[PDB]
Amino acid sequence: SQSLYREIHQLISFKDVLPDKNLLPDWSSNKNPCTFDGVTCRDDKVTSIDLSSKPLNVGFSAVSSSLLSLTGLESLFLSNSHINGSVSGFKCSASLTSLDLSRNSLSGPVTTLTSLGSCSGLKFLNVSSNTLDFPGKVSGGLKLNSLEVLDLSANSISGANVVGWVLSDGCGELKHLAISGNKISGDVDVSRCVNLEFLDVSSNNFSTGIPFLGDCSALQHLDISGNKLSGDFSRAISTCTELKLLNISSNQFVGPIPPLPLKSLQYLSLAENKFTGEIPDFLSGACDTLTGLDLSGNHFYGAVPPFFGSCSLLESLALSSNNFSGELPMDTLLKMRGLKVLDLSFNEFSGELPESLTNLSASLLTLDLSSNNFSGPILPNLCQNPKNTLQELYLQNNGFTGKIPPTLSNCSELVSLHLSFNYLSGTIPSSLGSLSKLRDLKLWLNMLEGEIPQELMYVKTLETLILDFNDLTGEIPSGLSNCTNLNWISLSNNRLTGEIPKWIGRLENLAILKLSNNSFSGNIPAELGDCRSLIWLDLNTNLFNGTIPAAMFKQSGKIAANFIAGKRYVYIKNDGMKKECHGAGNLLEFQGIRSEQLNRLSTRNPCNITSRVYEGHTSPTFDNNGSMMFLDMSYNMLSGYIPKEIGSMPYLFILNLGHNDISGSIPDEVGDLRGLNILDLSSNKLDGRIPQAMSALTMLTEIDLSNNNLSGPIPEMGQFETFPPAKFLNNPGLCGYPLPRCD
Ligand SMILES: *[C@@H]1O[C@H](CO)[C@@H](O[C@@H]2O[C@H](CO)[C@@H](O[C@@H]3O[C@H](CO)[C@@H](O)[C@H](O[C@H]4O[C@H](CO)[C@@H](O)[C@H](O)[C@@H]4O)[C@@H]3O)[C@H](O)[C@H]2NC(C)=O)[C@H](O)[C@H]1NC(C)=O
Ligand SMILES: *[C@@H]1O[C@H](CO)[C@@H](O[C@@H]2O[C@H](CO)[C@@H](O[C@@H]3O[C@H](CO)[C@@H](O)[C@H](O[C@H]4O[C@H](CO)[C@@H](O)[C@H](O)[C@@H]4O)[C@@H]3O)[C@H](O)[C@H]2NC(C)=O)[C@H](O)[C@H]1NC(C)=O
Ligand SMILES: *[C@@H]1O[C@H](CO)[C@@H](O[C@@H]2O[C@H](CO)[C@@H](O[C@@H]3O[C@H](CO)[C@@H](O)[C@H](O[C@H]4O[C@H](CO)[C@@H](O)[C@H](O)[C@@H]4O)[C@@H]3O)[C@H](O)[C@H]2NC(C)=O)[C@H](O)[C@H]1NC(C)=O
Ligand SMILES: CC(C)[C@H](C)[C@@H](O)[C@H](O)[C@@H](C)[C@H]1CC[C@H]2[C@@H]3COC(=O)[C@H]4C[C@H](O)[C@H](O)C[C@]4(C)[C@H]3CC[C@]12C
Ligand SMILES: *[C@@H]1O[C@H](CO)[C@@H](O)[C@H](O)[C@H]1NC(C)=O
Ligand SMILES: *[C@@H]1O[C@H](CO)[C@@H](O)[C@H](O)[C@H]1NC(C)=O
Ligand SMILES: *[C@@H]1O[C@H](CO)[C@@H](O)[C@H](O)[C@H]1NC(C)=O
Ligand SMILES: *[C@@H]1O[C@H](CO)[C@@H](O)[C@H](O)[C@H]1NC(C)=O
Repeated sequence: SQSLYREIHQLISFKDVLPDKNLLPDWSSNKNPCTFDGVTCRDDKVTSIDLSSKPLNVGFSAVSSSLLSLTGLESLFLSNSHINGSVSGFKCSASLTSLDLSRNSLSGPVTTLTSLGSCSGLKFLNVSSNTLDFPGKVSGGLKLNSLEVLDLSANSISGANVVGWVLSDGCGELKHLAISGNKISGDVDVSRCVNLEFLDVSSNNFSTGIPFLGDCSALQHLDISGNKLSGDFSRAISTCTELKLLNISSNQFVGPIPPLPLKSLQYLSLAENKFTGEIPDFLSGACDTLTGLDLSGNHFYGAVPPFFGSCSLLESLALSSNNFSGELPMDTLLKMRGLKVLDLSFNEFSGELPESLTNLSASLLTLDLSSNNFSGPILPNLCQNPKNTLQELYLQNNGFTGKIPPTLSNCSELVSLHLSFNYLSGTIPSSLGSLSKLRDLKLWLNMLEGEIPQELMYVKTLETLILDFNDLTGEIPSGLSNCTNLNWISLSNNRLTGEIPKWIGRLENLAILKLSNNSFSGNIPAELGDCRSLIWLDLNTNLFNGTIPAAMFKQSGKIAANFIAGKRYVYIKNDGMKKECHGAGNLLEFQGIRSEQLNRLSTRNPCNITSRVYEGHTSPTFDNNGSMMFLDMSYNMLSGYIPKEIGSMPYLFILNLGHNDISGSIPDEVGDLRGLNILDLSSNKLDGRIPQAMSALTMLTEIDLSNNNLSGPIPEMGQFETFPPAKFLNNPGLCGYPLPRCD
């Protein structure tokens, strides 16, 4: 057959235009393509090709001429294959059914896809996650009316009535339409698409009309979430009898929960809206089929109605961030056999934990009661039932008292324990080290005393250890060296003593290290510069002495921070008003806690919290090849001179070496820190002239060189003219504006 001779030559030609050789090493001439990797054959004839997740790095023109023209080819999967360029006219095999070009660098107007109409048998098309757009006026049509499945999601499409453009030539055969994650706005009319089952217009710019669904005869999945929609969606979906999933979350809908089609409903999300009232009784109509419910981020109140006990298929119930009050409805919750996730966080649920809660320790994967008015002791009988399935236990930001039950070790599947922000006293039970799967241990802001258990070394999966603001004494356990997956360690505000161990450098995943307000002594380890992930170091208010090692900045430029991202935090800026407040600012973990309860720190901290709070999710300014972003060693007994290597950290935002015994002169390399915002070298024995090179710093919003032996003229260029005289005071030999003219 000529087609067989043609098949092999086209495949090999495609291999040869690949910039990277050896990418398809088993592809070779004078061999049967059915033996090639990525190829699928039926009766010794290629029917499908899959080169997904291979960095092909070639233009679409290569694909179209070599691959899409192959006789008998039924499907082609090139997802995440690093293909760029634009789609354009080409001869397409009439047998081609599915084409996946998702997650690539395809560019140009979305009108380029119309040329795929040369594929007569095309039915499935995935061009999601590319850079396709819609320049200027929207006119004409996509003109692919034979498609059953189309995914234009996560592109750069921006325009009004782009959906109408897609459906202009007809949607009679269309079963699945996803256009999510764009900037499309205007009207959505799928009433002519009588076989439509899946519709996702989420994360767009729709601010006016709700999609018109017509008879809505075949619709099962409807996602309009992540828009600016308001109005009466109830009436719009009222005719949809086959509806299974309804996601209207993150919109501007108001009022009480309206009527919904419940008979086939599996998933329902009303989350992140302006809905009010209490959970109506009529929702019991979904209890036969309802798998998941999310009412979070609204103004709902009252108590969880009793009818929920009839929903035995409900796997997930999220009522977080509302005004639900009363005690824990253990009556209804025990009637739900299939519930694996309970989230009542950020509510006003009050009272002590009922003893029947222990029954859900063998059922629930996630129990989140964080930020509530719960009081009394933590149930010691928690996880009494054998084979406990509990993974996440969030009890933070409550009125819990007493001791941490050592019995919590009986929950062996626990990956996250958050007991922070409570009135818990006693010590940390050493049995917690017996948790082989534990990743996050957060107990901060409690009255916990004693020492940090040495037995924690038996947790090789440990990632975050947050013990801030307790009465913890003793030294850092030598066994923590065995936890190599540690990224976030914060032991600040305790009475901890000893030194930073030399094995600290052996933690290659360590990103944040905060030891402030302790009695830590000794010298700063040179092995701190063996940490490849460290971007945040806060050692302020300790007994550290000796000279700053130059080697600690050795990884500068090599730093890689990845796993640290995505974690919720508060950063409380230091108000320079009060002398009792130390450090540049307080970085603290803040998952599942209200900023409104930050006043609980008032008794434990001298700093004023008023208008100095920054809240977000950890977001490094780089991925690989970065540097330390934060460095604070202020209020210590550090001596010697600042090493010139200090200026090797271009991503450093803040540098506070204030209140030390550091001598010498400010190195000229400080002027190479081009990302620097704050620079506090005040209250030291620094002498000499301020290096003119510091005039190159364009990002400084704050500086303090006061209380030093600095002399000579202040640099006249740069940002020095911006800063007030107060920042240079108590420097006898220092002159020039903002100070008086030199003599
Ligand atoms: C068009 O292409 C896009 C891009 O691929 C595609 O979106 C992606 O769909 C896949 C599913 O095929 C998603 O991947 C899943 O992610 C969830 C978590 O959200 C995982 O739990 C899933 O794991 C399953 O699959 C794995 C192997 O694939 C198994 O190892 C595992 O045990 C589970 O069985 C699954 O990986 C992905 O998140 C999205 N988004 C992306 C990739 O950006 C879209 O679906 C395509 N359109 C159509 C109509 O198919
Ligand atoms: C019900 O609907 C809600 C709301 O839509 C939904 O929660 C959302 O899930 C989506 C996942 O599909 C989230 O989308 C991502 O969010 C992250 C976090 O910020 C972003 O970084 C992501 O950005 C990428 O994707 C964009 C395209 O969407 C790209 O333009 C961008 O460059 C990135 O590649 C992405 O937006 C979304 O954040 C949440 N929203 C909320 C409020 O939780 C929920 O999953 C739905 N539930 C069901 C069962 O369908
Ligand atoms: C390092 O950690 C130690 C130990 O936590 C810490 O010492 C604490 O400092 C706070 C900050 O002031 C002290 O809090 C005080 O406690 C007394 C009770 O003895 C309160 O009466 C005080 O209340 C004042 O503030 C209230 C509102 O904020 C007012 O209503 C009231 O009238 C007072 O003005 C005050 O809060 C705490 O007592 C000490 N504890 C100990 C054991 O020393 C230290 O500050 C930390 N160091 C650094 C640099 O952070
Ligand atoms: C990488 C993470 C651990 C880190 C928290 C990161 O997520 C977060 O964005 C950090 C970089 C933020 C949190 C607080 C921010 C600072 C907030 O408070 C600071 O005083 C302001 C003051 C001034 O505005 C400076 O221009 C920025 C500056 C100095 C910000 C520098 C960057 C931050 C320090
Ligand atoms: C496609 O990617 C290659 C590889 O970098 C590049 O040389 C080429 O210019 C790109 N084409 C377009 C149209 O951007
Ligand atoms: C959303 O739509 C409005 C109205 O057409 C428009 O003014 C606005 O620019 C759009 N937003 C984006 C991000 O394109
Ligand atoms: C939340 O509910 C409680 C219950 O009594 C009520 O006192 C409080 O005012 C409610 N919150 C708001 C903002 O109305
Ligand atoms: C630092 O303090 C320790 C005692 O805590 C002392 O032995 C050591 O000599 C000091 N370092 C310097 C450089 O003086």
